[PDB]
Amino acid sequence: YEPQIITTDNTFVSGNCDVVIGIVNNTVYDPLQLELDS
Amino acid sequence: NSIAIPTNFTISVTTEILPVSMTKTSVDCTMYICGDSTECSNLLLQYGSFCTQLKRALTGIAVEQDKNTQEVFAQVKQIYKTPPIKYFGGFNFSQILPDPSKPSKRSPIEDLLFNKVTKFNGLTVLPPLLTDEMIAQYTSALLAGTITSGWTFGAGPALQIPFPMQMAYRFNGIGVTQNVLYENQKLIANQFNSAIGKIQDSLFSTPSALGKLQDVVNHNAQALNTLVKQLSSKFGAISSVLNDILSRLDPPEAEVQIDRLITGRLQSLQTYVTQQLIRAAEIRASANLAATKMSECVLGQSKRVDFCGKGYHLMSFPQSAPHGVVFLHVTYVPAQEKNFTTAPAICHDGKAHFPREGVFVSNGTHWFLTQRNFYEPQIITTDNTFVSGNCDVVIGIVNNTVYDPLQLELDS
Amino acid sequence: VLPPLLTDEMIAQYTSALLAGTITSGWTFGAGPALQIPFPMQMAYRFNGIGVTQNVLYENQKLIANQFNSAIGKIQDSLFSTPSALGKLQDVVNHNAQALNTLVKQLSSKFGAISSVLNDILSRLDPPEAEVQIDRLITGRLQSLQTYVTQQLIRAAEIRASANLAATKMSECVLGQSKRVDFCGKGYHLMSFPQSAPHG
Amino acid sequence: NSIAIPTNFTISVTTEILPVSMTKTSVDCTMYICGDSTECSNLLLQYGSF
Amino acid sequence: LPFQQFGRDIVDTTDAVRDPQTLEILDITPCSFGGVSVITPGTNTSNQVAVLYQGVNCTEVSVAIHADQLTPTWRVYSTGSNVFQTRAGCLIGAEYVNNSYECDIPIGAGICASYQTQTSQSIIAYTMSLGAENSVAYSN
Ligand SMILES: *[C@@H]1O[C@H](CO)[C@@H](O[C@@H]2O[C@H](CO)[C@@H](O[C@@H]3O[C@H](CO)[C@@H](O)[C@H](O)[C@@H]3O)[C@H](O)[C@H]2NC(C)=O)[C@H](O)[C@H]1NC(C)=O
Ligand SMILES: *[C@@H]1O[C@H](CO)[C@@H](O[C@@H]2O[C@H](CO)[C@@H](O[C@@H]3O[C@H](CO)[C@@H](O)[C@H](O)[C@@H]3O)[C@H](O)[C@H]2NC(C)=O)[C@H](O)[C@H]1NC(C)=O
Ligand SMILES: *[C@@H]1O[C@H](CO)[C@@H](O[C@@H]2O[C@H](CO)[C@@H](O[C@@H]3O[C@H](CO)[C@@H](O)[C@H](O)[C@@H]3O)[C@H](O)[C@H]2NC(C)=O)[C@H](O)[C@H]1NC(C)=O
Ligand SMILES: *[C@@H]1O[C@H](CO)[C@@H](O[C@@H]2O[C@H](CO)[C@@H](O[C@@H]3O[C@H](CO)[C@@H](O)[C@H](O)[C@@H]3O)[C@H](O)[C@H]2NC(C)=O)[C@H](O)[C@H]1NC(C)=O
Ligand SMILES: *[C@@H]1O[C@H](CO)[C@@H](O[C@@H]2O[C@H](CO)[C@@H](O)[C@H](O)[C@H]2NC(C)=O)[C@H](O)[C@H]1NC(C)=O
Ligand SMILES: *[C@@H]1O[C@H](CO)[C@@H](O[C@@H]2O[C@H](CO)[C@@H](O)[C@H](O)[C@H]2NC(C)=O)[C@H](O)[C@H]1NC(C)=O
Ligand SMILES: *[C@@H]1O[C@H](CO)[C@@H](O[C@@H]2O[C@H](CO)[C@@H](O)[C@H](O)[C@H]2NC(C)=O)[C@H](O)[C@H]1NC(C)=O
Ligand SMILES: *[C@@H]1O[C@H](CO)[C@@H](O[C@@H]2O[C@H](CO)[C@@H](O)[C@H](O)[C@H]2NC(C)=O)[C@H](O)[C@H]1NC(C)=O
Ligand SMILES: *[C@@H]1O[C@H](CO)[C@@H](O)[C@H](O)[C@H]1NC(C)=O
Repeated sequence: YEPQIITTDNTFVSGNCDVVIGIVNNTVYDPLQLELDS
Repeated sequence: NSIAIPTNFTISVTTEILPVSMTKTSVDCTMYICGDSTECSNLLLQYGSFCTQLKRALTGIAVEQDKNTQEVFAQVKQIYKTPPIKYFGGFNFSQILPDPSKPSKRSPIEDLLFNKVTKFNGLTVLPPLLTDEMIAQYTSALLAGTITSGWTFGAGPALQIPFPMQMAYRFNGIGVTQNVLYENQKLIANQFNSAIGKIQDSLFSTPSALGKLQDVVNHNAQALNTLVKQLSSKFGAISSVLNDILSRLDPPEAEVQIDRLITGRLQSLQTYVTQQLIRAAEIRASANLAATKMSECVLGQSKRVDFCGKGYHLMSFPQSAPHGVVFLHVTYVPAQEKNFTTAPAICHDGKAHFPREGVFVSNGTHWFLTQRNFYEPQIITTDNTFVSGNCDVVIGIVNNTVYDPLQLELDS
Repeated sequence: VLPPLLTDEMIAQYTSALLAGTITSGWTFGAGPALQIPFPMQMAYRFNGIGVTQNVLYENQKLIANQFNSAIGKIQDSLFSTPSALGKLQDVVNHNAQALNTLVKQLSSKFGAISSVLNDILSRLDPPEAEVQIDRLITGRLQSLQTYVTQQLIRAAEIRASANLAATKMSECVLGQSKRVDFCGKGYHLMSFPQSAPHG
Repeated sequence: NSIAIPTNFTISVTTEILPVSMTKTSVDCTMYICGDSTECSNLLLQYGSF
Repeated sequence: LPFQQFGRDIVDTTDAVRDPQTLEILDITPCSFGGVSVITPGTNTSNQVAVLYQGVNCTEVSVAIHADQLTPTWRVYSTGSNVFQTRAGCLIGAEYVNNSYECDIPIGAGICASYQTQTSQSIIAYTMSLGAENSVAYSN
């Protein structure tokens, strides 16, 4: 156990949210976007 | 430049049948050779330790058979139980899990296996230390362990994991990403359930499927019937029955004929014991293989090709059988491949780009990066590839655009 | 002596099929359908297997191919030059030849009989005595056969263990890339190729 | 704090030799023990299934 | 058939005879026999032993003790509580308990014996334990 922030670097994207049976709603934190909007 | 990549897959479940133990026998050397004959016993005493050596060899075999059973099945520190709600992500394990309505508490497959596989002069048969119910309990514990805790079962405490996530791990372990399982979870569960039903019908229909265990039973039955049959032989004596020799002949002539029968009968016992020692060694080798298969196929995901069945190994389930173990090996088999054009690297601005995890493919007009064991084209980017060298040293490098996300942002 | 069911040509055909699959497909053929792949890419993935990146193979592809070809030539010269390299297979042949020679020589033994030849016993002794001398020879020859069969069963078990190891090695190192240390040669395993040999 | 790292490599090919099968034999028990002898064969019959 | 006088099994042992005077057919059952095993805690702990008569019913052993028929000349005193029927045979020198434990000295068919302190030490027999129970908290 070593919890990490869920980000766009630690995950990959494939498909939409309507296929995975157990998918949950949770913010994924993008590093580059946070700097660019700021 | 041509590579074939599967676009579909099959979930296949195969059956591996291994002997683990054999019938444990014991012989009363005096009753067999000189049954109810004082004179014969007194002549038999002149052969010394022959009986002791035969008894010791068979005792060692008898102990070995229980050791073999323990080594194959007694691999769990705790007896694990399944939940009362049998919903393992949509996978149906009802044919492998114990059926509580049967007094023997065997699974339907174990019950089938048990139904298909089918005191003499001084010979006995010893029971195993672990009864069929105890073996069934170990098998049930092994199934509950793998089904509810996956691979964590065999290397520390059991840690519960949702079954679809256990499968996602198992897919990742063979080079197939987690999304393949999750997007196709219903298809995978249906193929698994179908494969299990096919196995049940395959074992029911084919009478030779369990021949490996039936041969062990038949060979030991033949050895005992042969050993008893030899008592009717004469080996040159006037009669095979000792009372006729004592009745018809003067004591010293009876002693000569008795020594002749003693020699023939003790030679028959030495032949029997020698064959039992050779068979015991063969069974031990089989039991050692079964124990290895149990540890590497059931308590983990083996990466050994064709060790745990054909295809890429995902998981396995033990089932008990008379004198042995049957493994159901669940594997991933590539299917419905397509042939794509490939290249070892992409040339962009003079840099040579290589895949980090995959193979570059072309559909004839556009280049994509795909995972090797399942066609799933991705856009070739600077996150998926790495750069080493220029567009000169790599043989067969193809010119294509590699996308960089940050550079697109710089435009924003 | 009974012939094998598979001839040397049939074994060569199986070896050729395994080799063609390994060269043109890699382990995708061992696991199911044979999927063609360019050989340098098969090697690139084998390099990732040992833990070396793909660019090492591609930048050094000519060096790697030259070292491979040289190593194969060295193997041919090693087997040609050193007659003992295949002793393991010759020993099996020699022991079985010895067993049969021993088995036939025992027929000449008397085992305490007047004569080792049954026709001499029958020609020289009245049946009630001939039966005793014949029974003595029967015991001697029967014990010789039991000894031969027992030795053959022990040797058969040794050969079975060897065959099981050979099958395991072919399944894990020819139809795949093994991670078992020193299972298939010294060094980090890349690939292997079978060749047929008499009785092995 | 000292580590050695290879800067080059050698592709090596080695051999492994394994027996797979051995000569198959068959023995005519009666001819071996009692070849072309009726009296011996008849005595041999008294030894049973050997 | 009126012609036939006695019968044999598939291994040529005798299993039936025709009475020479009454012509009644009688079956011949071999007289009970088997091996004898002695369960010993070790002579550095206790001199009590248990005896297993392999492959027999405790009823035939009790009968063979009542009549002077059983071949071994030694006897193990029967207390009732120390006579336990196993599938392996009749154990007449250990008390059976319902408390399972790890197997110590195996007897067979799931039954093991061990030397333990009484609820003062004696040889007991029990069904061997396979392991602790652990229900896994599986959920979606
Ligand atoms: C990958 O392969 C699987 C397995 O072949 C494909 O699933 C299969 O799809 C066919 C056609 O949709 C199904 O056939 C239909 O079955 C129903 C059953 O009631 C029947 O009524 C229809 O008339 C038709 O025969 C087949 O059952 C189905 N197999 C499974 C196990 O679900 C899948 O579509 C393939 N995917 C790709 C992308 O190639
Ligand atoms: C898990 O799989 C088992 C089968 O492997 C499912 O049980 C099976 O369910 C079907 C439909 O309910 C049964 O078919 C029916 O059987 C009765 C028997 O009298 C027959 O009269 C009907 O006409 C029909 O054929 C099937 O027999 C039954 N098999 C067994 C062994 O129970 C089970 O429902 C599945 N569970 C889940 C949660 O999917
Ligand atoms: C190789 O794969 C690419 C990517 O799938 C193929 O190009 C893509 O083809 C689809 C149609 O099958 C295009 O989708 C269509 O785009 C138009 C845009 O106006 C839209 O109106 C349609 O409703 C539909 O969405 C897709 O845009 C196109 N992608 C690109 C980058 O052109 C390509 O044809 C494949 N080549 C071969 C030989 O298979
Ligand atoms: C890594 O080691 C390999 C050898 O294991 C090095 O390749 C070898 O380099 C030497 C000198 O550059 C070559 O020797 C030359 O061969 C030519 C052949 O025509 C000859 O004319 C020259 O006079 C000289 O003898 C050797 O052949 C070559 N071996 C191979 C298989 O190509 C490689 O350079 C080493 N790399 C590093 C970074 O150390
Ligand atoms: C995750 O968020 C999406 C919205 O981004 C949710 O989808 C909406 O759910 C409400 C529920 O009443 C519907 O009325 C909307 O029509 C849905 N919109 C879309 C676009 O689907 C989704 O339900 C959320 N999931 C969870 C588990 O909270
Ligand atoms: C990939 O693109 C580069 C340039 O972007 C090509 O380089 C040319 O190679 C030819 C080879 O004869 C030279 O004559 C040109 O002068 C090169 N141009 C430049 C700008 O360097 C390269 O050939 C392309 N590769 C393929 C396979 O099309
Ligand atoms: C000869 O054998 C017959 C039977 O085969 C004997 O007949 C039986 O003898 C018993 C003697 O107790 C009677 O109870 C039976 O009723 C007789 N049988 C019938 C049909 O009556 C006969 O006794 C024998 N005789 C001798 C001299 O041994
Ligand atoms: C996991 O989810 C499944 C549904 O996908 C649950 O099973 C359902 O349970 C309800 C009762 O609560 C039944 O009415 C449904 O028919 C069930 N569906 C199926 C497909 O069996 C299951 O109980 C959940 N597991 C846990 C531990 O909560
Ligand atoms: C022992 O004999 C009794 C006789 O009534 C019988 O009921 C019982 O089942 C027998 N037990 C065994 C194990 O044979």
